Amino acid sequence: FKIDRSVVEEFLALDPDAWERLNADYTARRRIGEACRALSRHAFVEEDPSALEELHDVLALIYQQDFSGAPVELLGCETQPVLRDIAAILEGAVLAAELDSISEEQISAYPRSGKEYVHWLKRVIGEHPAAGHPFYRDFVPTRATEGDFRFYLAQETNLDPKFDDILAFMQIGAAPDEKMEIAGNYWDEMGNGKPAEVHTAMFAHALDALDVNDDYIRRNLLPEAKASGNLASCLAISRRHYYKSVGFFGVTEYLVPRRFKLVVDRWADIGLPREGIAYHDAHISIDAVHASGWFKNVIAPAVDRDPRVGREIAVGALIRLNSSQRYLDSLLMHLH
Amino acid sequence: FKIDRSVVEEFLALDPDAWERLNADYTARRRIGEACRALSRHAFVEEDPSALEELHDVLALIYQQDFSGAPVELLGCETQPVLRDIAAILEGAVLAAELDSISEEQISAYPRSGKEYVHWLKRVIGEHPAAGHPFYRDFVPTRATEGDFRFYLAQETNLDPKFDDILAFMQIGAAPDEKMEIAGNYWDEMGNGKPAEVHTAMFAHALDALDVNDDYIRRNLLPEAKASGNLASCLAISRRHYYKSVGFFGVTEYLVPRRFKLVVDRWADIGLPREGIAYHDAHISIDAVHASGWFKNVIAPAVDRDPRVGREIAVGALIRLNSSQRYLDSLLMHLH
Ligand SMILES: [Fe+3]
Ligand SMILES: [Fe+3]
Ligand SMILES: [Fe+3]
Ligand SMILES: [Fe+3]
Repeated sequence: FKIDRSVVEEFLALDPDAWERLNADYTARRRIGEACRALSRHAFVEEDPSALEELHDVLALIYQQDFSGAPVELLGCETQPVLRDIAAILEGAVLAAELDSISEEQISAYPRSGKEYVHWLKRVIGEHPAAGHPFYRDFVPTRATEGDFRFYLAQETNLDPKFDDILAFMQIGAAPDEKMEIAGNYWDEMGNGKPAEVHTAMFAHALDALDVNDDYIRRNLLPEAKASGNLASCLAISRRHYYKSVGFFGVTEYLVPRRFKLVVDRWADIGLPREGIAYHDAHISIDAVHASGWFKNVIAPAVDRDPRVGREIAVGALIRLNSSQRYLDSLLMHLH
Repeated sequence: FKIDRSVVEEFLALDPDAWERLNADYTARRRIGEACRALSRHAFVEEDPSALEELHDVLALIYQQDFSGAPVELLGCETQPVLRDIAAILEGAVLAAELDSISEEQISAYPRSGKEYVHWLKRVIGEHPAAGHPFYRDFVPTRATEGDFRFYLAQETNLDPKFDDILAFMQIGAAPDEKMEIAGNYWDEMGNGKPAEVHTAMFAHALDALDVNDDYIRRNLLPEAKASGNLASCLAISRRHYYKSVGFFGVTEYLVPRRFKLVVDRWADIGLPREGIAYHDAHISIDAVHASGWFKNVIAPAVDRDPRVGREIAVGALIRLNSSQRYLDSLLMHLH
């Protein structure tokens, strides 16, 4: 038995009683799981490109269930026993591959107090090539066209359109000072109560301005863009990945202002309609404040409360930097 | 093989490799699951009281993992394949028992438009005895002492201390108008950014004023109080339970002001320190506004977008009313 996206699409078409029958059959469930381990070996041991993309298509389908409002026809379907087993196996493989690129020395050299840890992490981030990647630093200001921006935006639907729920997942069970800061960030994502300022709505207008429609996305989303979006989902939805998540989305806010300023300046230079980039324009100043509060009010208190979590936050940071590097190199490659 | 709380506590003590070994063994996992079906039969077919309380002790332990910040020693432990199978089986049994008390006529008679649906639901709520239960209506104003309030508050640690995360889970994937209202409710739960006004912090002070400490809670929490708290967890954490959740927490906000006004007035009459009930005092006016916005901005738009969800919201409402009735009758019974 083999597992792929269409197989999981078929599961998701089952009726509630068919789901109850599948859930009761630990023989069909063992087979599903062994099929997942086989797909994982192909993707990461053999590094078969089509298997890796199939694995991320499967994860993306599952996370779509975790993050999306359920449709009426599905409300009775108990999908957790099977879909969580699939996710745990493929996730476990995605994350072991990320950690194979991370050395013990990178994540153990840190000062064991909050304010000091922040200086260290910013230096560590600044040393990584993704922090000044040529896609933003060289390609965008000198070459990017409408069609380049359209292709680029298609890749970015993996992350920005779900920041609000990533934050809502992350703050579950968080210590009070960390929860307060994440809460305020979430409330900003929701326009501080004003629908016209909701960040995902403003991001949808950028997609509108360039016709980044659902066919274009599905046809053009790169495998590294899928992995990026799946990594963010994976880390946000498990409580045990919280500290990795703190590092991952901490790096995310920190890099936005430099990246978006290069994007908006070129967008104007090539005459594109400026209300199209209200999202990126706004985030230049918003995420300067988000990044500052994230370091000072999430990362520093976590390290001060238990310095052992500094290692988890560093891992999460490096997972974001490495995956962003692979995604940006792949993007720049396709754009040349 | 039998399953109970201590068995699941032992799972949660396993190291990451022991978890990986358990997850790979679909024979041990089939046994765990059959042990869950057996516990479920005892709890709900035989209605053995100790089995029902054991089932809710197991669920409460699992939800504690879902809602609580993970400890450092546990960050590497892949608990989802087993704990989600346990939860799906015991949850499925808890919810079938709730639905056995709900007739098709109760949840199908509703008008298929939003504003009309709200009037109907309020009438349906007002017809249920939990909406004017003698614990609040008769016992509290005439008899409640310090020790009664202490016992009562111990039961209420099942729900109020996690409203913020219940709301954060619920709004995942919600349609925009519904998400905005849930978001604003969450931001109120977080003191609108002011730590002294965070609702769970103010609720902790009420517990402090009466010495509702962790031993007292563990020794005194009633089985119906556990079921109440597990029902709220169950509905909030699955996307497919969203509309039931909307009905369940809609009833919750709606009933708070009448209930809390009876509590605070007696609290003052018996001379208890009034800063102890800052939480309940505040919520008399806050949840009047929360309930109004929940009907107008969550329930009415959901029904107008797809009237089929009116049946789910009604189920969730009746699940809250029925479970509250059983919990309040059990409480009043123990207090006499
Ligand atoms: Fe944003
Ligand atoms: Fe931000
Ligand atoms: Fe509240
Ligand atoms: Fe409220």
